[PDB]
Amino acid sequence: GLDRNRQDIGYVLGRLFAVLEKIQAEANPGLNATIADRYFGSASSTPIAVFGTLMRLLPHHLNKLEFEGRAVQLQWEIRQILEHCQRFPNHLNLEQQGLFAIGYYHETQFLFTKDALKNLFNEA
Amino acid sequence: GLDRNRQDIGYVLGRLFAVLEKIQAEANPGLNATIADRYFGSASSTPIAVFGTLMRLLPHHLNKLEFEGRAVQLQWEIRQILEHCQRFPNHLNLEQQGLFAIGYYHETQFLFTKDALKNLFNEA
Amino acid sequence: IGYVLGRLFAVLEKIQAEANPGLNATIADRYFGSASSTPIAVFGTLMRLLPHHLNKLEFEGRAVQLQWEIRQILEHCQRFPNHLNLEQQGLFAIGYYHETQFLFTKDALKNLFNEA
Amino acid sequence: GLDRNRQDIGYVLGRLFAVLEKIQAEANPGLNATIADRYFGSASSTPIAVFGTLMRLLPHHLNKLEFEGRAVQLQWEIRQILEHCQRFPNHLNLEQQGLFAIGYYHETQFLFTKDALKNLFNEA
Amino acid sequence: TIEKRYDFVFLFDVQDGNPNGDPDAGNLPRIDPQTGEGLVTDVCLKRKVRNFIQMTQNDEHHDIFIREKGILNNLIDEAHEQENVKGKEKGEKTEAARQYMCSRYYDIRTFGAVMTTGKNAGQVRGPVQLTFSRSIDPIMTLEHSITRMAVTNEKDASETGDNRTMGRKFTVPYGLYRCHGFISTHFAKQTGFSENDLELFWQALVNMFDHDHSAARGQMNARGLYVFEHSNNLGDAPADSLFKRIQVVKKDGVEVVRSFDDYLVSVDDKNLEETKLLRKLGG
Amino acid sequence: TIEKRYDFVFLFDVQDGNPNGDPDAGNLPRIDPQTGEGLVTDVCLKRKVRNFIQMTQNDEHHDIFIREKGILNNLIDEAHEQENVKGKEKGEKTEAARQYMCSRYYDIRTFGAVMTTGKNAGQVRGPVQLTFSRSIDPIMTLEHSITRMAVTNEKDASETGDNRTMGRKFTVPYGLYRCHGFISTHFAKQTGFSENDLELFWQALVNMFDHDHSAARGQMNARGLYVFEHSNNLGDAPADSLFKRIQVVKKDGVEVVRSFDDYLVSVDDKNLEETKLLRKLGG
DNA sequence: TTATATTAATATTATATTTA
RNA sequence: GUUGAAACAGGGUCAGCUUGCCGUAGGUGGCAUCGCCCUCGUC
Repeated sequence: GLDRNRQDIGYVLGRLFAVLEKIQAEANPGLNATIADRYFGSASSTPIAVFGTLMRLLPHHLNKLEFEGRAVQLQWEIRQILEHCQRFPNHLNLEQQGLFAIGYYHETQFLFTKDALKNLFNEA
Repeated sequence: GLDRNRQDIGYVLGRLFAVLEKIQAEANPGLNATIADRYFGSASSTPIAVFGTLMRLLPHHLNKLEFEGRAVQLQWEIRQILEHCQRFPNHLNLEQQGLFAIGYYHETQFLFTKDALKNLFNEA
Repeated sequence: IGYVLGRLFAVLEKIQAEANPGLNATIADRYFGSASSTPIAVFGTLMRLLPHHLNKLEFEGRAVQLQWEIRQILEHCQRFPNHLNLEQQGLFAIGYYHETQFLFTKDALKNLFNEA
Repeated sequence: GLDRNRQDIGYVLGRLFAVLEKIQAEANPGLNATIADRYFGSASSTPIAVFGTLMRLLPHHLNKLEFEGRAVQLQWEIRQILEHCQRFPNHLNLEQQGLFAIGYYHETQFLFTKDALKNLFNEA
Repeated sequence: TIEKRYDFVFLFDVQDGNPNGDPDAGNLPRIDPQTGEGLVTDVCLKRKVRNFIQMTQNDEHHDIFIREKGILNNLIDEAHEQENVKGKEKGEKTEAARQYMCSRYYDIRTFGAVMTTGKNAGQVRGPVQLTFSRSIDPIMTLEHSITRMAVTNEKDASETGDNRTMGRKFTVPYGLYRCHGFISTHFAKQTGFSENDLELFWQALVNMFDHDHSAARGQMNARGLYVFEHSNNLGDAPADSLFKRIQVVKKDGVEVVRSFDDYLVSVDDKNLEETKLLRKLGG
Repeated sequence: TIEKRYDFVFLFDVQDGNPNGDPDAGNLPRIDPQTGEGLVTDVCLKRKVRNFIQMTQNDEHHDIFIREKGILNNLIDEAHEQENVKGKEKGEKTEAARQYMCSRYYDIRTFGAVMTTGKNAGQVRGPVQLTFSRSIDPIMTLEHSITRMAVTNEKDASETGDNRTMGRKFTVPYGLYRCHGFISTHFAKQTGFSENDLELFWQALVNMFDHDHSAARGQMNARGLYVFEHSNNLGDAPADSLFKRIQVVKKDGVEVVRSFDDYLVSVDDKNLEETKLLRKLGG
């Protein structure tokens, strides 16, 4: 249940936010306010607002990732997502509004399915 | 009485809304207007309208969940539902109109059956 | 698929009549002619009225009980049918009366809820 | 998923930063704080701040590149990027804010796609 | 009376509103459930044509068999207080009453009327028979929950001062309903339904929605009235082999419609001219 | 009563705010699902008119079916305490009560009223019939999460070190809703809705947003009120062919709209001059 | 005619592509 | 081959004729993202 080549900017941004929070929640798993808890509200609606800051904020999570290769694992799928994101849309369309939540939970599943990211990375 | 792999977008959105309100009603059980009481009318008919906002609104409920692992429990089945939701449909079809209420109450049963979610999560 | 929707209509109208004691247009008087014979036309919209009726139940525990039994009713339902055969609109009526005299039983819903 | 001729100053700077960190991470792959980890926060927002220093810092990475022709490979695409950068903007526009992260990960993909840079260089 | 038989396709749309609420279904628009396509009863359009004729004609020979305080047996008993009080011999008293109710009431002359009820006025079939109007595409009935800052009887008034009765406003965000209709000549002979009454009906079909507006209808229009006038009193061609000439489809790339500009109404008047006219009265 | 059938395009925008809170089934600006175009119920604008008339007239013959303390059957059973106490013979008693609360309530004269509730007082068809205002371009509802420095209930979740109740302020960053409305002279005969009542209605549509301001709805304005005054009681031309005159589009290159300067409201009164008056009251 | 009070609620996943 | 036989439900008859689901109704009223945090320590 993840269309890795969907190209729906809402869906690719949802996927991107899912991996962003996956990294944040693997950077420090004990986290009061993940970017879902603090950024999702606009990441789903105003991707330009956060997703700029979400990637100020991303390399530092990739650093904080304990398993230094896991950082490559997750950064690679950030790039895989962002190939489909020619631009962070100013305001997510309403279709795209919902598809962002779709993407968050699709890509979150893809990340929490056991071998998926580590596998799918190894076919690149 | 829950077809977890139904793929009927109305039914998966009903399931999704059921778990969304389950989280809201476990976030703060003392709640005047759950998302059933404020969002269901269109979630059943115009899923793009709310279900975007329902998931602005979701990570904050997952935070407010007292049992931090229960948040993972419910978020996991949100993802399980959303694998079956390739998109929040603009307007739910009439078949899907009814299947949304079906999904709400099927998944609400599945959540209020004692061990079901905690079990079914542990087979993932 | 007709009897369980009759039960669903019975609980829905009980919840409404439990929410609004004095109603001029119960969802019977307003939605029955098409919930009996054409469940997708209606039960997709009865059950948007439903969360509001449950909200308005003065005993929120009673709202939980009635929502529990409508979950049970609707667990037997996999989809509201487009049209109810003449066989099942009789079931709907029978299902309606069965469930509505189950609800108006002494402690039936409180009991059945408490054995879950 | 890389618009090599995008001309969006945010996107070209993101591409430029992606190749800058590619060089840094090929200069010494064992690197505690790549320029993503130390410069990205402002490179995405205040390109004049770093991108001056990023290119004090660039010829030295090109020197430290073990494969002396790989240095030409990466410097060539730095120039390819910088044709599209008439100036490092003082503050990246918000659209451009996000497009910088887009560029970082688009060009990072383009660099970590196997033959792309070595190929695309050979058509110049 | 008319000497041609007509089969008309009356495409009318609703933009944001309840074209015909199903009393069986709250008030949400009538819908062909197993296809989701909307429905607008024939009686609904006959009603709005009645409202149009009651609006415009305002004269005897075009009454409407009428609005709320319209005890129909009163009008029927008016028929039996006529030239046929006694002189028409109860057997054909009802037939003379039919001829009257047809003369006076354009409703009865045009559509039929079950007037066998009071001082029995017979049973008029009605030359004009609109069918049900099945929308071309599934109407996506929106069911706009609305609010009222006021309540009704001080029994539903709030236990605090805050009275409100939110209620529900079902709207079709767009539906191009397609009503097939039949001006049958054989019953025009029965009712005296004339080409004047028929032109009244065509005006009524085109203009029946410009005038019957509600908070419920929102905005309904008459997107086309393609009338197939046969040469004969009989049908030159089968009625549905004609109605298939008015093929209304959602246009090339619309997921689902939101305006008449989302429907292509292709009219195929290529070969119907065998002996027969197609007049595009409304579209 | 009025004698000319007005059909008006009432364009109104919301500069940053919740135009019509929203479906109540949800509370993010009432949208058309497919298009994402915002909706504003006809009853929302009717309420803006009602509030404008209620603040402005403050007069008998212009009451409203008022706010919170608005038990409508109180105001209806008040109608059964006039010249029609009971001497109006229940059949026409409801009609006399209906005429009384038409005369008394500018609301009811202008917009209808389901008064068949208390001591049943007829139903009014409401000459003025606004439709669902649907925004020209998809409203890009911003859904601004706001906070409160104060929890509402002394609930279990009014915790120790801070009482906050985040809450959400849905807002349309901009949306130029379009409200086709129809003023039917035939139904203004049934209420006494007068040319002065109608001038009040236009004054209301123009000025009613400058007064019904709120935190929720932000700034919201009457960007245009292009009325088409038909020469006669009937329709001088089909309503939609007139509303196509007021064609509202985004400007040349604005991908998204931020203000009325992002909307070409092209208006062509070229051939309506036949017998329509395009009275551009609001803009 | 009747009836009219809260079920369920504790963590998924997690180790490096590209580099003439 | 002496013992209940033979045997019609027939023939046929539009359920019609027709009837607005309605009139109409604010989602509202309103709510701080906050309080604050050396990019450092140094070559």
